[PDB]
Amino acid sequence: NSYKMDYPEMGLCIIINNKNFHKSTGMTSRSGTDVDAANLRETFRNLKYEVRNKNDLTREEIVELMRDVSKEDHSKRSSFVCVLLSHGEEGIIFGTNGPVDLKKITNFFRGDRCRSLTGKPKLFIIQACRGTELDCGIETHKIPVEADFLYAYSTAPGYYSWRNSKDGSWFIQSLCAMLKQYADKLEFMHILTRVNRKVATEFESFSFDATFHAKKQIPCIHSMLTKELYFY
Amino acid sequence: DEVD
Repeated sequence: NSYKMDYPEMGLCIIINNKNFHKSTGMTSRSGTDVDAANLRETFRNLKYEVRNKNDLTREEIVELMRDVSKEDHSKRSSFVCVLLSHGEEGIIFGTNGPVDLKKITNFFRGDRCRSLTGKPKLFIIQACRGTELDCGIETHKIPVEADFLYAYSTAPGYYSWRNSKDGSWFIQSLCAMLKQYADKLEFMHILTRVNRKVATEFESFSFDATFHAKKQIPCIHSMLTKELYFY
Repeated sequence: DEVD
């Protein structure tokens, strides 16, 4: 039915918080991202994850961190969580100096490549753009090596993802709120569905630029999990 | 509101 979550440790929560980018890249500063990083740290600490925050990592440091983490002994840990806060494009998240393929990052944790996490949920939470589209909205015994991954993307494929410079990103704000409210009673997919509704219904952009004004967002869950996940 |  459900994943075993009563190992002595819930597991690691790796938070990569990229705010400032090398001038040569031409990428903008991500105001509000520190609000996300603090919110996530508290939220996951409260769920008994061992949280590690890293700020402003190059593309090389990102890859090296994830490799190092995949090489740890996770035998006593129930699960693994990685949160990525950066610029992105479809399939890609940005280090401070350039892009990294998301598949490169997640592949370190494949069932054949990280044995101490085989059969355990590996959760990737991604706040980053997936392209440049804008949503105008509408008035209303072996196991597969790719098994047991969940990718929780902030936005639909092809689309921008929205971040408030004061309040933090729409997705991370909502994710943390729903985890706080529901982690003690809902299964993870149902929590994420509540996140989808919150983002989709409660948020709409405001801009003096007509092209960017009155826009909407829907997060996108990719589940390759084989069991239900309860945090309690 | 800003985009990533």
